[PDB]
Amino acid sequence: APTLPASIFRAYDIRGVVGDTLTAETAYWIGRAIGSESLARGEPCVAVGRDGRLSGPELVKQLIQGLVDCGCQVSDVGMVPTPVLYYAANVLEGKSGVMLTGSHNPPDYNGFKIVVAGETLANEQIQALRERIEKNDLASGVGSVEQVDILPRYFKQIRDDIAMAKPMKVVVDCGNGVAGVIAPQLIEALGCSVIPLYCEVDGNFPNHHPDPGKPENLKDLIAKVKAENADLGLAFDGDGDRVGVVTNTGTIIYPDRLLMLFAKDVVSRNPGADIIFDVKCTRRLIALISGYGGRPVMWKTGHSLIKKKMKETGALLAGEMSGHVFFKERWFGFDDGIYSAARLLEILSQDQRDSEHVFSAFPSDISTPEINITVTEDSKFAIIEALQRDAQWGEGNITTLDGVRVDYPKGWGLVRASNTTPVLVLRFEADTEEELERIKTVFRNQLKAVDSSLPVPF
Ligand SMILES: O=P(O)(O)O[C@H]1O[C@H](CO)[C@@H](O)[C@H](O)[C@@H]1O
Ligand SMILES: [Zn+2]
Repeated sequence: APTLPASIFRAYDIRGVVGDTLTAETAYWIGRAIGSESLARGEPCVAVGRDGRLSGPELVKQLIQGLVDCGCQVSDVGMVPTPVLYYAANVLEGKSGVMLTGSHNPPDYNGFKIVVAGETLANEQIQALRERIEKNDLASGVGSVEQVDILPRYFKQIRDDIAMAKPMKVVVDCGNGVAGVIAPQLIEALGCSVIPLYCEVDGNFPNHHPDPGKPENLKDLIAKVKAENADLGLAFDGDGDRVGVVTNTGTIIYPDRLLMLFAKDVVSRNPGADIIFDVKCTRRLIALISGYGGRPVMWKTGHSLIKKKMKETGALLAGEMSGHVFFKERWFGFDDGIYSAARLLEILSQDQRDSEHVFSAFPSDISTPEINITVTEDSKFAIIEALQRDAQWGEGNITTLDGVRVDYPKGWGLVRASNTTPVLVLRFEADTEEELERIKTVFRNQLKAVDSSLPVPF
């Protein structure tokens, strides 16, 4: 086995650049490592999916071959959204699955999201794959591949459980990612008229990058919603595990406010249910869930970490500020932008009001857009560690489960290390602009007390 770069082995999954840190050979040995780990967990059966990236066909054949070369029975589901691969790993024989995807990143990026024997791998489990390859601790066998056309089953499973009470006209922006293979068609099937934007699968991403977390990537969606007098706008990220939302008047509903609507819905049928959200989400979500009799559970950012927390708590719903939304109620517990869009349309269609009014009813605070500070990969965790050791935050509820978050009577602030880029991520929100600035000042001073040279671009 060859020497693969350590940098592609990340906290949540494997992420690289094709031609640079990710080659065909690397996909092969990663397949070998995953196959070996699946077998060590008693699971010979592994589903494999890929997104609509240009490098998909080349790297996916190597991933599959690495798996068969362990003795694994592979189910090749072809080109699908990430959640359809997770679906396959819940409904086929095996509980293992690998998705070849570069998520929302530029064209040349790819990567692997990995489920082994029901468990989404993270942290030291991803490192353990890297280590198997270095040690040649790898299975050898004569496996097999069967092709499985799973998209029609996924389509029908969703369609048969969603009950829209009336028609809606929805603009759907796929960003030329892989969601175009099912989302527009499925949403129409639910009982909608659909106005497509960038729904042709095209790995060059010639229009805007499929990344609905950035307002600029929703500009075209907002304009089309308004131009066509549509009831809602929906945008999917490149691999379909994230969704973004805009109302009939063009207001962006950030995923933490989306989760309020979903949490009300899930808890209404499931008294006392755990509902998970990441440290990037509005504090208003804590009170809202508690008020409905749910148990709010704040947890680490990162899809794989949220998925693990789901298993540990029995949560019926989870969501991240990035728009990864995980339904366990009526579903399987994995993140799925398409399924989440279907659940949103079901709820909105049962309300006489328009989507703008449905969402504006919930309490709102003044929020910042994400703040990112570039540091280094080898210093970002130590900055956080120093804050956790040394910092003083004044009176507040301090949470260090991921970075440092402090919840004050009238607002909150967060600083944490990104696990996908060499950056500190900050968020602030408050009742008033005055409190927003008081909190920002606390955080600015605590960063400067650790390292007075740190940028404080806020
Ligand atoms: O902040 P981080 O560590 O860079 O992680 C970001 O990307 C993850 C993968 O989509 C998401 O799961 C996270 O929610 C977040 O958007
Ligand atoms: Zn994604």
